[PDB]
Amino acid sequence: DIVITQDELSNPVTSGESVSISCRSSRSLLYKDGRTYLNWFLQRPGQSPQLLIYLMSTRASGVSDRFSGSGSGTDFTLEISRVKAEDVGVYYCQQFVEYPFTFGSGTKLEIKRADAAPTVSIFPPSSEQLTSGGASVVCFLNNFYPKDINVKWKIDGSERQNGVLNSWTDQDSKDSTYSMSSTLTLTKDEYERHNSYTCEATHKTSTSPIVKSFNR
Amino acid sequence: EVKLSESGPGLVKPSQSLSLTCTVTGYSITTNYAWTWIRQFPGNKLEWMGYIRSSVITRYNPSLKSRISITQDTSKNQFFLQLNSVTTEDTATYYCARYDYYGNTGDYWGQGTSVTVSSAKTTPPSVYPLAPGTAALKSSMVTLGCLVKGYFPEPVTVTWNSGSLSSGVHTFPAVLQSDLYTLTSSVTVPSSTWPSQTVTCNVAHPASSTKVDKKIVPR
Ligand SMILES: COC(=O)[C@H]1[C@@H](OP(=O)(O)c2ccccc2)C[C@@H]2CC[C@H]1N2C
Repeated sequence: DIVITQDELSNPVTSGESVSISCRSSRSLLYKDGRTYLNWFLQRPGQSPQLLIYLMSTRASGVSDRFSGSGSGTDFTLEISRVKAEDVGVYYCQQFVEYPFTFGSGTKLEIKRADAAPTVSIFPPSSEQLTSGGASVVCFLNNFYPKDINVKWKIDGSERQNGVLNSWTDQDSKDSTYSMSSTLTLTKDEYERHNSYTCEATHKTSTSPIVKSFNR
Repeated sequence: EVKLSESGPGLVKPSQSLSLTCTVTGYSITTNYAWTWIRQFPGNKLEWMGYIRSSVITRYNPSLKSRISITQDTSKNQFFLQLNSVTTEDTATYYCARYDYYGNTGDYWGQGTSVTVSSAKTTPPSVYPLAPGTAALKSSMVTLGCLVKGYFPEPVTVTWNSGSLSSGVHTFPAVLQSDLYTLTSSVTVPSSTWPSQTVTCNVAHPASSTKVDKKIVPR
């Protein structure tokens, strides 16, 4: 089957600038009718794929004129003029000349916005979970940039590394920021054996970690 | 206009058969369009599975061999996907879409439905409220949340105030552990509106037919 390869972007791009995304096919997509059957799709965070371009250079209905496509028979390029926060996600090209109609590996687009420190919030276990014998302490590190970040848990002033699970969101389509949740899970008895619970966020935006805590 | 919607079991045991339905509204499927099924594996790789067109024309991905079948019911304006002898390799999000001769699908894609191939049993989540411990600088913003713990399979649908509040919401990707998923969702609102204005997280788990509404109250 036809194999379509795509290379990753080397860095996040600046809003307003022009960006080019490439796609390469192992076989020509030029059909006997002189048309080249290559589609470009954008899959925004948490959404279904949306067609941007078809027939290599034809814009789909309602697609912004900031998107244009060019290329030869095996090398294609999607050009995005004046890139916007809403353009983040993964771009995929697809061929429509031979079964199966394969998709490329996809290219992620990130926006490099101004540095932003995270808004940190910590939450004690709920009375409901406690009656269940469990105790989860949750910490949210919201709306920061860049994406690199480190969270440290402390219990009664002592560092903790066991029972912690983190999750990161993709880049926000509206404000180009990132968010993370850190959850420390312990048995009820363990939780009842300490008083101070602290979440410590270290970001590039500052020398000192942002600290949030509570006393049981 | 045209709208497509997928539906079917989100959990299928290995070796058994997967079945999905795409209900089309606003356009007849007896038309000359490729009513197709596409799937996206964990990792985001996309794959064309095949299509049914003009009622009697079907085309399938050769790699699926003879285990895939695509059929339709004109009276209900629905087309179906049947994938036999599934393995964990078939775990993915399945989408239906309308493709025309020139490869154009417009915005005619369904929202997709997740199917997980596993021997594990369906387990409903327990939903816990996340309310601040003490008080902070008011007159600004306050963050609340909900912890959705111990469910299987994915996904869970989390909304705040019935979905009437969607701005400033962060629902994090679930983490898997011991065949169970756990996820959290945060919501940030003007401190002047909480706890005066109620804030509730709604958590639905389709696979287990459960739904929990948890109001966040001060502690
Ligand atoms: C392998 O065949 C192709 O690539 C064909 C076609 O696929 P199809 O005949 O299966 C079809 C799809 C959707 C709607 C009508 C017809 C798509 C375009 C047009 C001709 C040819 N391809 C370049």
